[PDB]
Amino acid sequence: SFVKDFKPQALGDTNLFKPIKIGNNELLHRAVIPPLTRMRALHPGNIPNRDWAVEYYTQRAQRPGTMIITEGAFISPQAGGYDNAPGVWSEEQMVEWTKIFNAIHEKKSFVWVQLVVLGWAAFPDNLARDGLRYDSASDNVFMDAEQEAKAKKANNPQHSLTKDEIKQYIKEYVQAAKNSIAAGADGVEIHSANGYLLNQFLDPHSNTRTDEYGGSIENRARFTLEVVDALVEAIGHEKVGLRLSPYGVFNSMSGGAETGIVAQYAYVAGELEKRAKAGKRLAFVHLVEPRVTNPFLTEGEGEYEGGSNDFVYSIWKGPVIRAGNFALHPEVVREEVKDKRTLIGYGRFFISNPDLVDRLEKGLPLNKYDRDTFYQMSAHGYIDYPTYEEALKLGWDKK
Amino acid sequence: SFVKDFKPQALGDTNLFKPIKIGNNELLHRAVIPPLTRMRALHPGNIPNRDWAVEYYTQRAQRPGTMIITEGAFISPQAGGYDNAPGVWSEEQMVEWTKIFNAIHEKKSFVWVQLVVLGWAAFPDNLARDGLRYDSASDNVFMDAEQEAKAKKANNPQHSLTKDEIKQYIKEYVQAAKNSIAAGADGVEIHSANGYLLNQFLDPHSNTRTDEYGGSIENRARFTLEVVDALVEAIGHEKVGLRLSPYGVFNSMSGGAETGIVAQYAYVAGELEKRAKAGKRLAFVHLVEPRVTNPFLTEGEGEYEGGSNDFVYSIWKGPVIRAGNFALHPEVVREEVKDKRTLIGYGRFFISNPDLVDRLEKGLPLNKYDRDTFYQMSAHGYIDYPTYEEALKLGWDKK
Ligand SMILES: Cc1cc2nc3c(=O)[nH]c(=O)nc-3n(C[C@H](O)[C@H](O)[C@H](O)COP(=O)(O)O)c2cc1C
Ligand SMILES: Cc1cc2nc3c(=O)[nH]c(=O)nc-3n(C[C@H](O)[C@H](O)[C@H](O)COP(=O)(O)O)c2cc1C
Ligand SMILES: C=C(C)c1ccc(C)c(O)c1
Ligand SMILES: C=C(C)c1ccc(C)c(O)c1
Ligand SMILES: [Cl-]
Ligand SMILES: [Cl-]
Ligand SMILES: [Cl-]
Ligand SMILES: [Cl-]
Ligand SMILES: [Mg+2]
Ligand SMILES: [Mg+2]
Ligand SMILES: [Mg+2]
Ligand SMILES: [Mg+2]
Ligand SMILES: [Mg+2]
Ligand SMILES: [Mg+2]
Ligand code: NA
Ligand code: NA
Ligand code: NA
Ligand code: NA
Ligand code: NA
Ligand code: NA
Ligand code: NA
Ligand code: NA
Ligand code: NA
Ligand code: NA
Repeated sequence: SFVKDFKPQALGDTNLFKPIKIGNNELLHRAVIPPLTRMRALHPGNIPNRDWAVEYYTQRAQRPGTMIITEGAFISPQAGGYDNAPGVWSEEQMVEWTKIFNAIHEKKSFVWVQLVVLGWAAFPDNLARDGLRYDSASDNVFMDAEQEAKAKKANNPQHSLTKDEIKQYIKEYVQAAKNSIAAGADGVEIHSANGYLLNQFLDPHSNTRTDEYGGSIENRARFTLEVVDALVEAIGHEKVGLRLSPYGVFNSMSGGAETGIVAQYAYVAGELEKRAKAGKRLAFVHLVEPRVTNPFLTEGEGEYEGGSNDFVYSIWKGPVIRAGNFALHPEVVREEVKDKRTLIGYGRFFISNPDLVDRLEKGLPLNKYDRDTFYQMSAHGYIDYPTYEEALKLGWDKK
Repeated sequence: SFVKDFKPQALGDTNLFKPIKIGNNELLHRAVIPPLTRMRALHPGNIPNRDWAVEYYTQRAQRPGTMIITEGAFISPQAGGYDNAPGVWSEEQMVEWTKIFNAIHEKKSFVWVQLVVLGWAAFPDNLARDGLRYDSASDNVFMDAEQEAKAKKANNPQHSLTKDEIKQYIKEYVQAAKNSIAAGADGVEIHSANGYLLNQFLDPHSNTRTDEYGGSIENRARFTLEVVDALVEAIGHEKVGLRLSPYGVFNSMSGGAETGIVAQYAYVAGELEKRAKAGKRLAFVHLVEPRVTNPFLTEGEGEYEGGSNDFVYSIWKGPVIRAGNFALHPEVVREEVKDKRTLIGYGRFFISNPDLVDRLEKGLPLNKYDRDTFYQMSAHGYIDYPTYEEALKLGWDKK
């Protein structure tokens, strides 16, 4: 069915429908597919789904000139810990990714691989089964009691990374980025958001280190910036973006309760701008808005009203993608896209609307999403959401 | 004469005319007199002007419930270096300040002493004459070539403060604050803006130190925060405010060209909010806007459009005074005061309009200021600017 109480607005008369260049890619509109984990990859080997993933991405690439950021992809076995999320370290994985990228490109759209390291969000028992550590910034603060207990039960207590192990992750980011580009991707996004490993280093709650990787703003940002620099060197700044969620609380990050949080993220933005002014400007910065501090809460819940991401625009002067509860709020989008370097990521409603871009242009009703199939091993709730035309044929205008 | 091309707007229907409590003081409106050095103090001894200062402040206190921040006042001889700016270290000074404070209070208005240490902005030859150092954060970067040369010619080269000398300034801030309160002031403002000593520590251009007072965001903020903490302890948080100018370039500060500048100031704001949440909230934060990066340039010049002070509001949750080119822009004030904890400082047009508050309420023409008498040893351009009534009697409506 369509979302019942929603009053759509046509956004075709706004900058959402003006072309913009992101990295090497000439986008034809500014509605971006943010990274969306869907848990259809198959075990063993974290293989992108051989039956359905091509169709899923093909459907969502249908509007020419769309920027798609993939579901998060693990850079190595040690970076993972969810059996049904994909990786980008192995030949078999890349066989499937190549098909996905080719399909997106045949639709005249673009694809950026999000590179993920889970840290304390991983399942410690999966990691123990596979002979892998359970990693984070620190060893004395935990995501939650259940994770701590699971790690102990698995004889795999949370481990604070050594400098050597940080370097090994950096090597894996580099190789994952190379693999992604060689397989045909347009670029990569470094996931430094939503409470995963890099965010665990950024945040003073999760990072109690006293070496060069913690204990100050510069130190907490060090790992993120080393990854940025390593990827810029390996594949070029025009092929690299960075995702941040300053106000996020998902995965036990601090959000606005931490009075130093804006400074921490302002420092990162400033360091990116310094690199840009020195000739190496990242393709984009992607921000999760305080509109959505936890993306598993229904739209309108978990909204933080005590902060804005606007500060980033005073500092970073390149493209900015903003995501969080924008599908149901075209009136907010209309205002934000008056800024000529702002793009809008639409997550949950791109899950349910393969033709979302047309719907945004034309002010059409939106398909309701089914949260129960966000993570499910099924084509249902993955590739069977209808286009607007298909929904009319199903009678959804009368449901 | 009145400003010729100005189209006034009555602001009586805005929050500019709603009462607000700042520290211990119940303000009746939100038009603040920011600190304005006028150079009428007499030498020797940096004595507030015995003939005219009471009248100057009495005139500008005329609207009941006005918050006045004094001209900058030196905390000690070593903190000074301009012969005609006042101090707050000596009995003779305080005799004159007591008369000023009493006069302001008789008009049912309030007075906060701005506490100043000049650093590299001081005149090194005046300091040498008096047996005093020429101080800054560093010894290898200078305000400008003329200052560097004057210091060398005076056998008083710029000196990088020792930790002991920083502590001595802190002792002087404490005693100056005590003196101010004992003489009847309502509070003090710590000047950490406009390129004076504390700002010289905040800014990475002027602060090349490698000890605990430089080399990182936390370290550059250390001296400012030590002064805050010392004054809060001495006289109470309700009697202390802090002035900052994130985007200022006056006195050779970096402004927005420094990509880390927002982070530096976000850190300070965050540390103030942390103290507030722990029970010691400063009375206010006073910000100079990027509207005026140098207050000796005509309104509209030196405007930085690449940044906003709005970030501070995501971090610090108390009152905020904003200053910079607001008198000529009631349309901007009307928007900013929609925020219910925002006050507006009016500098140059309070020099020329003793009854500015009435003029703002009622949308009256403004007296043009005379920059040539901003710093002059004269009653002219100090105490002889007319009220609106007086200006009408002079025929200024027909000039
Ligand atoms: C099912 C689901 C999976 C997600 N997976 C990822 C991910 O792999 N990487 C990521 O950075 N964010 C991920 N997110 C967060 C989204 O990219 C997005 O920031 C969030 O859903 C807010 O946007 P929305 O309100 O448009 O959905 C996910 C969100 C959902 C609901
Ligand atoms: C003559 C003059 C003297 C000033 N003296 C001081 C001072 O003692 N302390 C201070 O913090 N700012 C001082 N300022 C800066 C003002 O407080 C204010 O921030 C600036 O003039 C911008 O506001 P305006 O456009 O309303 O004048 C001075 C400015 C002027 C023009
Ligand atoms: C890579 C995965 C599993 C993922 C899931 C959800 C979110 C919000 C995310 O950032 C990442
Ligand atoms: C204390 C003095 C001399 C002063 C003068 C001008 C400005 C802008 C300031 O901040 C301070
Ligand atoms: Cl619904
Ligand atoms: Cl799993
Ligand atoms: Cl004029
Ligand atoms: Cl002088
Ligand atoms: Mg251990
Ligand atoms: Mg906005
Ligand atoms: Mg169902
Ligand atoms: Mg020397
Ligand atoms: Mg504003
Ligand atoms: Mg003259
Ligand atoms: Na419409
Ligand atoms: Na099938
Ligand atoms: Na802005
Ligand atoms: Na789950
Ligand atoms: Na269905
Ligand atoms: Na009017
Ligand atoms: Na006289
Ligand atoms: Na705000
Ligand atoms: Na002068
Ligand atoms: Na005159």
